[PDB]
Amino acid sequence: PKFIAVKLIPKGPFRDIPRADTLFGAIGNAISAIHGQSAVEELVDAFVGGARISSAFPYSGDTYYLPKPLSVEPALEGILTGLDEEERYTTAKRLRKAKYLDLKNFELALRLRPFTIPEEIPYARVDVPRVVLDRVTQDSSIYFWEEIRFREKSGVYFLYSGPREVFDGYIAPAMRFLGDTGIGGKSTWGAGLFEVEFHEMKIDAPGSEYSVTLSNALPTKTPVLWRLLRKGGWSFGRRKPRMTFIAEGSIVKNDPGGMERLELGLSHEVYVYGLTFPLGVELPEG
Amino acid sequence: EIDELTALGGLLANIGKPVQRAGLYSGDHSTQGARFLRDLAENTGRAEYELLSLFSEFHHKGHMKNDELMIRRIKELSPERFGLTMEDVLNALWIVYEADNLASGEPQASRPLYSVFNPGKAYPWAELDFEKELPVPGDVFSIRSQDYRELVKRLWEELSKAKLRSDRLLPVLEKYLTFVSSVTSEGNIISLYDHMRMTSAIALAMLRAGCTAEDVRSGRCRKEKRFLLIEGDFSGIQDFIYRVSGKGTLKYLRARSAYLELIGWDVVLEILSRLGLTRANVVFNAGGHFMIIAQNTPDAVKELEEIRAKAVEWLYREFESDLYLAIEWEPVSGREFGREGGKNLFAEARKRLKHKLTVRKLKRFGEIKGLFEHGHTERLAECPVCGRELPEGKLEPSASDPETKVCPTCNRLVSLGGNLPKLLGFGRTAKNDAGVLVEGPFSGFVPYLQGGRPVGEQILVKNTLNPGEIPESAQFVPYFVADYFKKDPKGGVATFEELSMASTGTRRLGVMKGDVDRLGEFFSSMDSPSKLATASRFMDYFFKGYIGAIIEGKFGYIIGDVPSLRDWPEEPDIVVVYAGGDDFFIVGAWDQIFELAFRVRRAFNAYTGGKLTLSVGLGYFDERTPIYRMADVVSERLDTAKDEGRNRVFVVGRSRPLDGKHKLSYEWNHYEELWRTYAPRIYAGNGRLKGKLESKKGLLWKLLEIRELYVRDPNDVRWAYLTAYLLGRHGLSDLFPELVGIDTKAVERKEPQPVYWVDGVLKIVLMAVRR
Amino acid sequence: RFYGKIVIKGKIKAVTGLHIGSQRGIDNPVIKDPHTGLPYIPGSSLKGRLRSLFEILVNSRLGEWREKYPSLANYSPGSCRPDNQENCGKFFNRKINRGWIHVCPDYETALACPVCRLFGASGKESNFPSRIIVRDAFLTKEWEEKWRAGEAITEAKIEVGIDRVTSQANPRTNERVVAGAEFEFEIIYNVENTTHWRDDIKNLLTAMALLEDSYLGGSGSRGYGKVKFIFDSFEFRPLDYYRTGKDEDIVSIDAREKSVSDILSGFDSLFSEVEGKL
Amino acid sequence: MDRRFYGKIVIKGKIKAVTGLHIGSQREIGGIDNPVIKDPHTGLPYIPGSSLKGRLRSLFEILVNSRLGEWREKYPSLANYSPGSCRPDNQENCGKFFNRKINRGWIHVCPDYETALACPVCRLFGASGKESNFPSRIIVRDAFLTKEWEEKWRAGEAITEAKIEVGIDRVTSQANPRTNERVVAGAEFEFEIIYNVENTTHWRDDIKNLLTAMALLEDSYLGGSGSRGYGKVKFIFDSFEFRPLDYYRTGKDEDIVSIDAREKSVSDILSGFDSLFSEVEGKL
Amino acid sequence: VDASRLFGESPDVVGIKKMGKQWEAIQPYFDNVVREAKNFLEWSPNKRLANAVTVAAYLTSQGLKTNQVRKILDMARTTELKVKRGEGDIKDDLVKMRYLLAYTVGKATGQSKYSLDAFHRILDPMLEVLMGSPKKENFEKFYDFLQAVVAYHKFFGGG
RNA sequence: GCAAACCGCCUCUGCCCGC
RNA sequence: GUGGAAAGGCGGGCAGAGGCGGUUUGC
Ligand SMILES: Nc1ncnc2c1ncn2[C@@H]1O[C@H](COP(=O)(O)OP(=O)(O)NP(=O)(O)O)[C@@H](O)[C@H]1O
Ligand SMILES: Nc1ncnc2c1ncn2[C@@H]1O[C@H](COP(=O)(O)OP(=O)(O)NP(=O)(O)O)[C@@H](O)[C@H]1O
Ligand SMILES: [Mn+2]
Ligand SMILES: [Mn+2]
Ligand SMILES: [Mn+2]
Ligand SMILES: [Zn+2]
Ligand SMILES: [Zn+2]
Ligand SMILES: [Zn+2]
Repeated sequence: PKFIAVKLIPKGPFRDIPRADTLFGAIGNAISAIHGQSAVEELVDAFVGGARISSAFPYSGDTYYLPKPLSVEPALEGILTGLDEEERYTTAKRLRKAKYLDLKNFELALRLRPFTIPEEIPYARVDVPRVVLDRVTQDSSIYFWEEIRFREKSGVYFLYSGPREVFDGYIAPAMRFLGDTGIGGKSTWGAGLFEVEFHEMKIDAPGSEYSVTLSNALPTKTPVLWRLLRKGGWSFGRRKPRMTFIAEGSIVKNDPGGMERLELGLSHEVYVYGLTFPLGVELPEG
Repeated sequence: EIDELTALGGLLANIGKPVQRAGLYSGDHSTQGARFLRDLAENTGRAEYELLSLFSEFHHKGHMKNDELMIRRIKELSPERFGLTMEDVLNALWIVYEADNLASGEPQASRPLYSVFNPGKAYPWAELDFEKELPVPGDVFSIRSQDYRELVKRLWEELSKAKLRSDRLLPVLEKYLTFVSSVTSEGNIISLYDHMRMTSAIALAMLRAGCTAEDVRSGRCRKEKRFLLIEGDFSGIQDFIYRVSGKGTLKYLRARSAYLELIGWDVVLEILSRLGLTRANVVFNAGGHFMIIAQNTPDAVKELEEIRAKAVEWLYREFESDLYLAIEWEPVSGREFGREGGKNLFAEARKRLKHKLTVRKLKRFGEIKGLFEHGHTERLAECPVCGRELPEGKLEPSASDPETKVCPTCNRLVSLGGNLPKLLGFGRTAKNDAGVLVEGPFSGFVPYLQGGRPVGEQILVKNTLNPGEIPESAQFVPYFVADYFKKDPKGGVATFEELSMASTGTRRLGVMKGDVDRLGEFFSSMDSPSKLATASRFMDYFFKGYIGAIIEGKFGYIIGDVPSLRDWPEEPDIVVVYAGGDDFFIVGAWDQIFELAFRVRRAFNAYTGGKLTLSVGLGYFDERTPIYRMADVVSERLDTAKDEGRNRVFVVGRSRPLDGKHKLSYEWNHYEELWRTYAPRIYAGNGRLKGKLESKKGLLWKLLEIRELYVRDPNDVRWAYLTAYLLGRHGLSDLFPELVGIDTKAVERKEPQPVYWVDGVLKIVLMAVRR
Repeated sequence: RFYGKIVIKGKIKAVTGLHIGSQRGIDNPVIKDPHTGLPYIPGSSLKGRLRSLFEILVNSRLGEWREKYPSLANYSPGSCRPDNQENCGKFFNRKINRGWIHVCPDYETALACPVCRLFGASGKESNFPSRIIVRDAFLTKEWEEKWRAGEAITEAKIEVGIDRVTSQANPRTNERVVAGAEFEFEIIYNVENTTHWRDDIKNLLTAMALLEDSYLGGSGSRGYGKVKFIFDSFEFRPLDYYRTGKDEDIVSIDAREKSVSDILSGFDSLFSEVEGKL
Repeated sequence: MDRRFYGKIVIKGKIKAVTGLHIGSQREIGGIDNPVIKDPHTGLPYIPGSSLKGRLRSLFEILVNSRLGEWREKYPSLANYSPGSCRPDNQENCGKFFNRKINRGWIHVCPDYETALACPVCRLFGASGKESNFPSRIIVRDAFLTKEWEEKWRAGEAITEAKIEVGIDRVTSQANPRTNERVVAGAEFEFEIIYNVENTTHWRDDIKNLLTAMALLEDSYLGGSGSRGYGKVKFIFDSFEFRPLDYYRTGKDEDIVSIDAREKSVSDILSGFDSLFSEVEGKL
Repeated sequence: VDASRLFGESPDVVGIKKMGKQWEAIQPYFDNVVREAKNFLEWSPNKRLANAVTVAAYLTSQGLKTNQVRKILDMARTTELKVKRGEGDIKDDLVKMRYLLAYTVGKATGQSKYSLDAFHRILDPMLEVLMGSPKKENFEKFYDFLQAVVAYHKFFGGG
């Protein structure tokens, strides 16, 4: 299908690669700031009756990375039959352990074909040490803070499916506001800042009854193959309870998920983005 | 009972082999094995050794002919003195006879146990006492009859003072008959214990399955799925233990590994004491991964699904989707254990079962039914140590600082962390008893201290095979664990801030993590359950038992000389967080972690016969970095030295050019050759440099800046003449002579310069002088 | 509520050498880009040095700003280190691990304080965010092209320690940036209230005036500071800009102006269009 | 406890090397042995802040060491010090005046905040310490060449030279030559010392104690082998200025300026100190 | 044995350090082959380091006092300071470099004639190429060669 | 009639202290 | 309606001590 790849060209270090629940929390804070309360409810009603966003994924110089589907670990004997047993063991061990794939290798992994891993991940989790100084006696107090430091041409992006007037009215004004404020982390240290470019991605996904999620989904029925992701963030100082997401790459079957509202004692109601970004996939016998 | 007499039948039937190698009677050891048990029943014994001499006399098919020579001896030897029947005692001999062939699938010499890693190298006979003796597979020597005469003498002493019971005779046979070969042939690598531990496993699982003497005589028990291979693995161990914040300085984090192993034994012993099995049915239990041969009855399949249900639903309540236990089973038959034709059938049934462990870890908590359903729960907070979401009101003040509100399952581990010196194991009893610190999925564990009487129906004792002060109606489960730790001037475990203040040089923490490589391919060469049980204890005993005997400073000629900064002390400040399975995780002072990485791996090169290797990751950190970050880096650095030529040990965080030619991990034989040349010219011993180089470190510190011009681009040759000038005016033309000129052959071989591989010999010696 | 984002751009000129350590062949390294090895000035090291200089400025004028700013009546000049309790009557009320730092504990008190309104507070059931965003100042492209051309950007300076009696020398090495290196800084003020935004710019430009006569990072008292701000352009980025993307923001022009020419010598003369749109 | 701010007394002027200057570094392939330090950007020598702030501290610690019965009635925490060093007994803190082992040397640095608040040395140059750490009040910046010695460098004049010295063996009358680069005599640098006014009670003394160490520096040497000719520094002051607290808030030139552009460093500590700093006392 | 120990790029850097009439012609014909390399901008590769090992080995057997070469070594130093955004024309100073180079051989009298003979023989055909030349290029290859002569001068025992 | 023999570095130090 | 809000890798430290561009006789 034809999507809209919203590239994020970083102006500093991130705190984590963003996810779909903390992009919709960031977009909803943007629309509540530049439009108001009456447009956030129109925004939540647009993801229910229409299409949705995916998680954020890295890239490196027009090489768009996408997560490895979980459809290939039971297949992994049949994927690599044409390789000799002196290296077929360790080929499948680095292939089961992998996290991202290229845009060509993702389209091969959807069809259960032999594919390869990338050699260079576009970022690093570095530990920059900070300090806390007394204002009178200059007394140090070291603590450790971790960042995501990208490379020269690299960054992060997410995908969008849906109608265009929802994008051009809500998501496209939100990403220009969210480029000058941050996406998570210590944004007062200039962390979560970026520039934005809107492009066109086309993915060859086969047609089947199964599909893979490219976002955190919060499923309603039980999915087929999944990978649990137990998180829950913060909301205007109030804490969200931890919730059982599934990570991107998990396999669902005719499952749309659902955005769950929360109370938290605020004036408004807080929605947690529980929608899925489906692309078709081929499975083995279970 | 026929149940306790079948398990003690196959376990005590191949005894009589070590008295044949010693020569106490006329041969054909089925004859001598009868006259060894029957001799034991006379002097200080009961009349059940009189009947257990039937199992050691009617196998190898040399007496069971015409179905009437068995009756004439079992008629006068009366089973009526115990409760057995003429039909029943004759039924159990056919079960032990068939189980002898299902564990082997196959003379008159005296030939040692050959090594399971090299069949051309053999073990000398030793004791399994984990002191002073690393059995290195050396040259094949025929073991003398004077050594088997002393084997039987120590065994005769121990069988008399031990209760005739399956949990008491298994640690007796594991001490003495570990390094004795089962069948004396050329290149036989099956131990005698592991052939008796796995004959009594198959024999009891045939009795529980319901097959009788005509199901053995007609071959009905083979080619029919009457067996069942249980296999279970914990998933999430790296996220379970090390993912804790900057609290619990190495007493808590060492008690996380001891409490996870208690969860492992609380599921394994729950299967055995509920399907009717013994501990011989455990094929192995090594590193959160176990394997049990059981029976294929619908009463057992119905009960394993209830053990799997209660264990998973316990784990989700306690550990909020941080740790999962996938348990699977695959029905196999009698022909499935042995190699048929040329196609291995036991490795095929192990790959059918390993595929069911893979597809179940991708469905991580499916048997919960409240997993993906939300629920409004109010007023929750997190533990400051491990970060688990608990409803507050269940939080409570700790014992370190009463302001920190920690969860109750981490005040039980700080207390348990303080008792690890004063602990000889655990006692496994019911949940609602007194004295229970920690609770498993099925049973609560009490601390069995140094002095006192234990409580519990099953008493786990650590690092010994001797039931010292255990009651005679309790079950003895011996388990091994690498328990070396540095102590403070008090009795407890040392600290991250106390280990790193005795390092000869700058202050860093030394964290190593390493595992055996391509080991699952080695376990596919096993084609019988006894050969799997032999290969999976010897690799397990290296990390359980033969890693404390390295840090104690033994193995002098076998290890030899290693890259050492200071000489190896009597008290190394080294803490073994975990060792077991195939991996270890060891923290300590960074100047003795570095030596021990080349001292463990040299000892692993001689433990196996050179055919298996290690691969070690290494990092050097700050004390105040939390251990969830000092584990995620070294695990990345362990994998960095593993997606390469695989024999490689990472040493230090090194910068390298972005061309793809350069690799971050030294190979083991490469770096050890680079120590024999480069160290006796710039280093003398115990933290000090050589002569004519004292207080001349401005050479060596700026020498790395010469190497950093090579890291930016190897296309420049500017490092070649800058090396020759800085060595020139100091008069050091002899020191480092192959660093001034480029290597013409190396570019033809497409390999890096010798200025690239000189960083990790300089940078270790630089920071191990005061820095 | 949101009105716009005043964007401050320019250059950082290291007139003397610059040390911001990391503690990881020089015995004291400076921080570096993990991929290229270029040094940079952080945002934490530049925000916390603007806040430290401005908290001492407010500490000396607690009794003199009592009527422009409320919630300075709750504080006394000095620290809470002798009387070892947090949020006491003195001014440096919050202890983090060993040092005492002025952080207001409430939303309605940090909204009246001049420090915590701009630099942000933490609170208990308050959590007042900050309004400025301080980006990491990387090297300009004039100085990366000098880096690609084989020049050095960080030197190695060897100080010493000398006995007053026997004159025994004890040297160490300190890596610091070559004096002259241009950077590119960036500060984004967030206009939440349209009444007190002149005060938050005149306080932010005050802490830059203090920082030009103070030092940034490193030894400093031995001459490892001497920062100098060279502004390039100001922006306003109004609420109409973010809705539709049409580029009609208010651009104030200071191509080569100081931090003293911008604070009163131009503050009405440059922000007159900014004040007209409120 | 109670760190405040009133202004920053900025002392400017020009370092005048009357004899040849030498501040060395460690080792370029061809060049003079024992090189003078150089700016890596412009390729010119300079004077560090460390070689000037520590040298002013070293001349002033010895002058306080020689008077521990005249400053102590005016300065507390000098009853804790008896003149001498801790070189015999290898403890950090005892009754001797030089109470820190830096790595092998003994330098008077006070161990606590409130002890260093009353020391005449450590209130000005600052201190370190466990659990309490008094920072400095003067900052000394690196002194580069003036504007009229960039032009002489561009014209082609030698900013340095190469004096060759010989260590003569006494008995055999044997030579042993070596070279020493030195900045040529008459070359002129530009110093920068900024006293940070934190208390208005005691700044009269801290300006006089700073000018005391400067007057000892025009009588002593600065860097290199100054007992063999390589010192003889001379201060030429340009502008004593005050920079009050209202300067950094407004931005107009509200700074009090004392003008002594052609005076001597001993002619500022001379009686007339309270006349040149009369308008500064009217602002506190 | 002398020409066999002097291979293409780098036969032995420490082998020639332990080693009169052997390389009296083998190095000098290679110094004449270095004199045959008139184009200084002809070998970006290892050949500059390959020549300068053989260049500085023929001169370390003779005297070649570095303190007399420092008048030229500081002449290449102060003009490299003019490379770093100072000037664009070293044409008025390479002639001054060649003026002092005639003053270099014109002052050293005694046993330092054959040392200063090859020091006059190698640099000056490359400097004539440097007469009507750019200075950002064809001089960087000269000055990296000029650094490599003095760098192996100390390594083989000079000073 | 005027210069050449030798001498071009020697020996001390090299990160402490605090979170 | 953002795993968020707040947090300077910092305080103190002279590249310094010692040293005549010199003597020996002729080729
Ligand atoms: N108590 C323990 N403490 C520390 N490490 C342990 C302990 N028990 C087992 N281990 C080791 O921890 C390793 C990591 O296990 P695990 O988290 O399952 O990784 P993994 O098996 O490769 N991932 P998965 O394929 O999902 O099971 C195991 O291979 C064991 O060797
Ligand atoms: N002593 C042991 N006996 C039996 N099985 C074991 C033992 N130790 C580890 N295992 C299991 O064997 C497998 C080894 O997995 P792993 O640690 O990934 O090594 P590997 O498969 O050989 N690949 P590598 O990373 O190169 O070691 C895991 O399933 C372990 O649980
Ligand atoms: Mn596992
Ligand atoms: Mn392994
Ligand atoms: Mn492993
Ligand atoms: Zn906890
Ligand atoms: Zn405040
Ligand atoms: Zn003092």
